[PDB]
Amino acid sequence: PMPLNLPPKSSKNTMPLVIAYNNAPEDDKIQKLFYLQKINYLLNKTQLNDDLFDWINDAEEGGWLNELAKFSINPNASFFLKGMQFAKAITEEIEVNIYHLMQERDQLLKEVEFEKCATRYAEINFLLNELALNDKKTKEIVERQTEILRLVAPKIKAIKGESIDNLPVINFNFKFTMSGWEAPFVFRVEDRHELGKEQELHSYGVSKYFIEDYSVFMMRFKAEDGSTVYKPVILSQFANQNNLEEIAKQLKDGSPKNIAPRIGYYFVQLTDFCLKLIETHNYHPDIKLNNFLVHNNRVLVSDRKTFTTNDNPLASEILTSPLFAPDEFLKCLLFNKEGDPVGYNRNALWKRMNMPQFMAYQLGMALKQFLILTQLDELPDDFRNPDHSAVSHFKTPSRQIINLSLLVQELTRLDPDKRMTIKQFQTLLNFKNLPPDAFYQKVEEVFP
Repeated sequence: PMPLNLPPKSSKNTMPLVIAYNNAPEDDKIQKLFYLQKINYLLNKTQLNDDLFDWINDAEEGGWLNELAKFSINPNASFFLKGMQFAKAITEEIEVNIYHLMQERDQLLKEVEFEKCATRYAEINFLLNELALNDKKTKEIVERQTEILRLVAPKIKAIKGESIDNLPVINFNFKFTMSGWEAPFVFRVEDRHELGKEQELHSYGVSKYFIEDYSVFMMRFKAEDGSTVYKPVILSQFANQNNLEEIAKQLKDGSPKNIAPRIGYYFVQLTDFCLKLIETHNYHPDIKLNNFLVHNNRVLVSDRKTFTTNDNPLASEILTSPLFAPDEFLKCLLFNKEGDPVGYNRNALWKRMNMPQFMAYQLGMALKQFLILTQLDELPDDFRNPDHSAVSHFKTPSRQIINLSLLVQELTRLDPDKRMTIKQFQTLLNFKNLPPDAFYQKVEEVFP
């Protein structure tokens, strides 16, 4: 059986993995699959060149794509689905947390050779395939994503074969509708040169708040410097669901008995997103109601283009929304005659933001905006001012609205180091029913 062609000498980081794949015994399919998955893992965090791009697109015998086809692994599958296709092929040759499993497998693919982990590797992939077979949610995701990947395959082929001059030069995206699907589908180009960060994110539990991506592949584009560059192209369904700002406005014209329980439901999820993103050393600098949607009673972040890995960035290194921005960020901006931030002043070159206290403020301002849109048609002119609290706008306010309004004030204190943390907000969210003074006692206990 013809071996796998060695990677090009111009880009030979996968050389040891290819040699290990070829030296594995032909009937040792699990070791074949393990080094196939290691190559893919390293390819996903590799900047491509013309010679390596040719190598990953060789479907002739001895080519990378022919090795994948032997195990029904789709080179255009999403990070989640491609891992699951690996888990089924490995299982054929043989109560748990899927994100722990994916993280454990990724650590092996990152740094470990097959010698030191062969049986645990197959154990992980068996458990992953078990979830694909018995967990209703995982089974639905695999079935739906296999359906979409098959039916969009002509579109993937067409865009991959499109002339490079008909593509954009380096928020680029391509929209198309499919008969039978209401929401259109979108191909988008990412800003990063590789998928290393995307590959890691989908092994973390914060990806359950991500809009589902269906296909990932690299493509050649003309760059702004005249050269040709390779960028990731990711497919998803256009997100036409209501955002949280639209939902708050819906709750004003509904029964007031649903307001307090619906806020807790959405903000339990929003808080868990914030903390789980911080667990991966990532930060969302543009936290606001209209950047989150609800899809089948799940909160999803609208996009991840603004995520940052830096917990102490300069003002000029994060994109945010000034209306919901803390004062430490506003003091770094230069303003218009209309009152619009026009640019930066000298402060922005050295003044830094503490991201977890930045997110605490913006999460608290999203709660303030959610509470107010439940009572008023539009936000008041002085909505930023902590004098004008949220209960302020209520007439005969509920006990829950009193406790939630207090949490808003504790999350938006002018001094970042005096703000409540999202972790504390999570704990005290589960006590919004207790009477006002009793809620004040619990607040003092959790946040002295």
